Amino acid sequence: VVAAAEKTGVLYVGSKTKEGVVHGVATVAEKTKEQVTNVGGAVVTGVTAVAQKTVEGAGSIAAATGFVK
Amino acid sequence: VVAAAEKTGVLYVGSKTKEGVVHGVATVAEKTKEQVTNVGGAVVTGVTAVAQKTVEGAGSIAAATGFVK
Amino acid sequence: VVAAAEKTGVLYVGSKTKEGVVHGVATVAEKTKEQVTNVGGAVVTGVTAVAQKTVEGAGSIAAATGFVK
Amino acid sequence: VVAAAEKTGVLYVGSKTKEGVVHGVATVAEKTKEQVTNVGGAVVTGVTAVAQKTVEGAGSIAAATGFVK
Amino acid sequence: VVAAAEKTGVLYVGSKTKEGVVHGVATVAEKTKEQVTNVGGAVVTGVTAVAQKTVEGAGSIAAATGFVK
Amino acid sequence: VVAAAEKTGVLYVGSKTKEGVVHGVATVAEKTKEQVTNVGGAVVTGVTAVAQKTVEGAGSIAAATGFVK
Amino acid sequence: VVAAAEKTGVLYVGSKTKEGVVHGVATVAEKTKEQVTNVGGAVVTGVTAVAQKTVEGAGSIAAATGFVK
Amino acid sequence: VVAAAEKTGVLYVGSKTKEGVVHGVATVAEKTKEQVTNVGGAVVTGVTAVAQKTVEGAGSIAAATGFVK
Amino acid sequence: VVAAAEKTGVLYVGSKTKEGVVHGVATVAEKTKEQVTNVGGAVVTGVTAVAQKTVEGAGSIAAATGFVK
Amino acid sequence: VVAAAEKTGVLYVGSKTKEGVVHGVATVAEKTKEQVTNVGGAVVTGVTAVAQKTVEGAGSIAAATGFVK
Amino acid sequence: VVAAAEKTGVLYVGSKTKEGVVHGVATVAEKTKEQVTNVGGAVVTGVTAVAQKTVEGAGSIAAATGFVK
Amino acid sequence: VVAAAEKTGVLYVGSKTKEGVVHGVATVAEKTKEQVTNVGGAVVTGVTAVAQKTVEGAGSIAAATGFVK
Ligand SMILES: Cc1ccc(OCC(=O)Nc2cc(-c3ccc(F)cc3)no2)cc1C
Ligand SMILES: Cc1ccc(OCC(=O)Nc2cc(-c3ccc(F)cc3)no2)cc1C
Ligand SMILES: Cc1ccc(OCC(=O)Nc2cc(-c3ccc(F)cc3)no2)cc1C
Ligand SMILES: Cc1ccc(OCC(=O)Nc2cc(-c3ccc(F)cc3)no2)cc1C
Ligand SMILES: Cc1ccc(OCC(=O)Nc2cc(-c3ccc(F)cc3)no2)cc1C
Ligand SMILES: Cc1ccc(OCC(=O)Nc2cc(-c3ccc(F)cc3)no2)cc1C
Ligand SMILES: Cc1ccc(OCC(=O)Nc2cc(-c3ccc(F)cc3)no2)cc1C
Ligand SMILES: Cc1ccc(OCC(=O)Nc2cc(-c3ccc(F)cc3)no2)cc1C
Ligand SMILES: Cc1ccc(OCC(=O)Nc2cc(-c3ccc(F)cc3)no2)cc1C
Ligand SMILES: Cc1ccc(OCC(=O)Nc2cc(-c3ccc(F)cc3)no2)cc1C
Ligand SMILES: Cc1ccc(OCC(=O)Nc2cc(-c3ccc(F)cc3)no2)cc1C
Ligand SMILES: Cc1ccc(OCC(=O)Nc2cc(-c3ccc(F)cc3)no2)cc1C
Repeated sequence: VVAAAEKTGVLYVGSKTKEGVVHGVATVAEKTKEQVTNVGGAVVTGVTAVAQKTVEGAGSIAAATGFVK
Repeated sequence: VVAAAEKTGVLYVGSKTKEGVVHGVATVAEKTKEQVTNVGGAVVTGVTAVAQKTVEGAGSIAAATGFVK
Repeated sequence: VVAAAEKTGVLYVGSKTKEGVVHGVATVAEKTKEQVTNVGGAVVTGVTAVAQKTVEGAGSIAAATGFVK
Repeated sequence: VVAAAEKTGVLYVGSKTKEGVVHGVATVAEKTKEQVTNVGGAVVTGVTAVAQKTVEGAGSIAAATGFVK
Repeated sequence: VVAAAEKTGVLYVGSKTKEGVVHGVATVAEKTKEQVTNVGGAVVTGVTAVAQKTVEGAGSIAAATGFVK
Repeated sequence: VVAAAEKTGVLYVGSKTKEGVVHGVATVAEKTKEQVTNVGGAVVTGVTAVAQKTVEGAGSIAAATGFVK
Repeated sequence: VVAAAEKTGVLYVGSKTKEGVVHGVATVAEKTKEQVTNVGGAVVTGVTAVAQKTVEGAGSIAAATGFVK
Repeated sequence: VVAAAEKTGVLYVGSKTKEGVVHGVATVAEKTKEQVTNVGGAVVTGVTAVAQKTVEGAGSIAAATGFVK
Repeated sequence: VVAAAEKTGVLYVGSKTKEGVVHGVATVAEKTKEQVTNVGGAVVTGVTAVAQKTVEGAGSIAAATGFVK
Repeated sequence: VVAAAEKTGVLYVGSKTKEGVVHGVATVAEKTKEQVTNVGGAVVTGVTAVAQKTVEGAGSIAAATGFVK
Repeated sequence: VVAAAEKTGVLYVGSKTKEGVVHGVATVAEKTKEQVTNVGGAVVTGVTAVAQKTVEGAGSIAAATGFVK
Repeated sequence: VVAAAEKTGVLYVGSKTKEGVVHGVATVAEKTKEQVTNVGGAVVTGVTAVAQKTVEGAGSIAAATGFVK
């Protein structure tokens, strides 16, 4: 991601890059009711506006896994 | 992703790139009712506006897995 | 991510980069009711506006895992 | 991430970079009711506006894990 | 992250970098009610506007872990 | 993170860097009620505007761990 | 609009009424361009989510009238 | 709008009424461009989430009127 | 708007009323550009989340009127 | 707006009333640009979260009027 | 607005009333640019979170009027 | 606005009233730029969190008026 310019008037040079970006989010909630009952497991809920960038690794978002033996 | 320009008037050079981007989201909820009952498992719910970029890895979003033996 | 310019008028050179960024978020909640009952497990909820960048590692967001033996 | 310029008029050279950044967040809550009952487990809730950058390590945000034997 | 300039008019050279930064956050709460009952476990809640940068280590934010044997 | 300049008019050279910074936070609370009852465990709550940078070590923010045997 | 109940089990009596109410509206706009040129007249535009109740009077919403002589 | 109850079990009596109410509105705008040129007239624009109740009077919302002679 | 109750178990009596109320509004704007040029007239713009109740009078919201002679 | 109760168990009597009330509003703005040029007129803009109750009078919100002769 | 109660158990009697009230408002602004040029007129802008109650009088909020002769 | 109670257990009698009240406001601003140029007129800007109650009089908030002859 480089940007070079030479001159020998308006000159514009740009190089933009986005990875894993969340923006411009508007949320309205009213009288939302939730009830979770877990017995020896895994429950994931209520995930909003989450951004993640992972390099040379495993990336999990809102991941629920049962018991491992 | 490069951008070069030479001059010897308006000159514009650009190079944009997006990967895993969420934007411009509007959500309205009213009187939403939920009920989760889990016994030794995995439950995933309520995932909204999630962006992820993964390199050299396994990326999981809202992934639920049972017990592993 | 470099930016070079030479001159021998307005000259602009830029190089922007974003990874794992959340912005421009507006949230309104009213009378939200929640109830969590966990017995020997894992529960994750209420995750909002979370950004993470991980290099040479495993990145987990809102990840719930059962008991490991 | 470098920035070089030579001159021999307005000249601008820039090189910006963001990783794991949260900004521009407005949150309003009214009469929110919560109730958590945990017996030998792990519960995570109420995570908002969290940014993290990890190098050569495992980064977890709002991660709940059951008992490990 | 370097910045060099040579001259032989306005000349600007900059090199900015951000990692794990939270800013521009406004939060309003009214009559929020919470109740936590824990018996031999781990509960995490009420995390807001948290930034962390970790090098050569494992970084955990709002992480709850059960008993380890 | 260096910054060099040579001259032989306004010349500006800068090199800024931020890691783990929280700023521009405004919080208003009214009649918030909390109640925590813990019996041999760990409870973490009410964490706001926390920044940490760790080098060659494990950094935990708002981390609750059960009893270790 | 009355509600009466007598008792000598769950008993519910209600009487709800709505007049001129707008709710549950989500709007997303992107790159909208407008241009208005008025010379001695009246122009009305961009009216959204407007509610009005008028008693013993004339109610006008987004009403444009030319010059009156 | 009255509510009466007599007792000699759960008993509920209610009487709700709404007039001119706007709620549950989420709006997202991006790069909206506007341009207004008025010469001796009236221009109205950008009206959103407006509620009004008028008794014994004339109620106007986003009303533009030309010159009156 | 009255509420009476007599007793000789849970008894609830209520009487609620709303007039001209705006609530639960979330707005996100990004790079909005505006330009107004007025010469001897009236321009109204950028009206959001406005509530008004008027008794025995004329109520105007975002009303633009030309010159009156 | 009265509330009476007699007793000879939980008894609740209430009488609530709202007129011209704005609440639960979250607004986020980024890089908004405005430009107003007025020559002998009236310009109104940038009105947000305004509530007014008027009795025996004329109530105007964000009202622009030209010159009166 | 009265409240009476007689007794001869929990008894609750209340009578609440609101007129012209603004609350629960969170606003975030970033890099907003404005420019006003007025020549013998009236300009009003930047009005936020304003409440007014007027009895036996004319109440104006963010009202701009041209020259009166 | 009266409150009476007689007794011959918890008894509660209340009578609350609000007029022109602003509360629970959180505002964050960053790099806001303004520029006002006025020549024989009136400019009003930057009004926030203003409450006023007027009896037997005309109440104006953020009102700009041109020259009066
Ligand atoms: C998340 C994100 C991604 C990409 C972004 O990039 C948008 C952008 O660069 N917009 C632009 C350019 C100009 C302009 C004005 C005058 C000129 F002479 C030349 C250019 N004005 O706005 C931004 C964000 C915030
Ligand atoms: C996420 C994302 C992706 C791509 C984006 O790119 C849009 C863009 O660049 N739009 C533009 C260009 C001009 C312009 C017009 C005439 C000129 F002379 C100079 C500039 N105005 O707006 C943005 C985002 C935010
Ligand atoms: C998160 C993020 C990503 C990208 C961003 O980049 C946007 C940007 O650079 N916008 C711009 C350029 C000009 C301009 C116009 C004419 C000139 F002559 C000189 C400069 N005005 O605004 C910002 C953010 C905050
Ligand atoms: C988090 C974050 C990311 C990126 C950011 O970058 C935005 C930026 O640099 N905006 C800009 C440029 C100019 C300008 C004016 C006159 C000139 F001649 C040349 C440039 N004005 O605003 C900021 C933040 C806060
Ligand atoms: C967190 C963060 C990240 C990046 C930031 O960078 C923004 C910035 O540099 N903005 C700018 C440039 C000028 C300017 C215009 C014309 C000139 F001739 C000289 C300077 N004015 O504002 C800031 C923060 C606070
Ligand atoms: C704008 C508007 C109009 C009408 C509305 O009225 C809906 C409503 O009253 N829903 C309801 C009743 C019950 C219930 C639960 C248990 C019981 F024993 C008896 C009743 N639960 O939700 C609301 C709005 C917000
Ligand atoms: C997600 C995404 C993908 C692609 C996008 O690209 C759209 C775009 O670039 N639109 C444009 C160009 C111009 C223009 C004006 C004057 C000129 F002289 C030359 C060009 N105006 O708007 C944006 C997004 C946000
Ligand atoms: C604007 C507006 C209009 C009408 C509204 O009325 C809704 C309402 O009253 N809902 C309700 C009733 C019960 C309940 C259930 C069982 C019981 F035993 C006792 C009470 N739970 O929620 C609200 C608004 C905010
Ligand atoms: C703007 C506005 C309008 C109307 C509103 O009215 C809603 C309301 O009253 N909800 C309710 C009732 C009960 C309940 C619980 C236990 C019981 F035994 C009996 C009743 N819980 O919530 C509120 C607002 C904020
Ligand atoms: C603006 C506004 C309007 C109306 C409002 O009224 C809401 C309300 O009264 N809610 C409620 C009742 C109970 C309750 C439940 C069981 C009991 F036994 C006793 C009381 N809990 O919450 C509030 C506002 C802030
Ligand atoms: C602006 C505004 C308007 C109205 C408001 O009124 C709300 C209210 O009164 N809420 C309530 C009642 C009880 C309760 C608890 C135990 C009991 F036995 C009986 C009642 N707890 O909270 C407040 C504001 C701040
Ligand atoms: C601005 C404003 C308006 C109205 C307000 O009124 C709220 C209120 O009165 N709340 C309440 C009642 C009880 C309670 C519960 C059980 C008991 F036995 C005795 C008292 N706890 O909180 C406040 C403000 C600050």
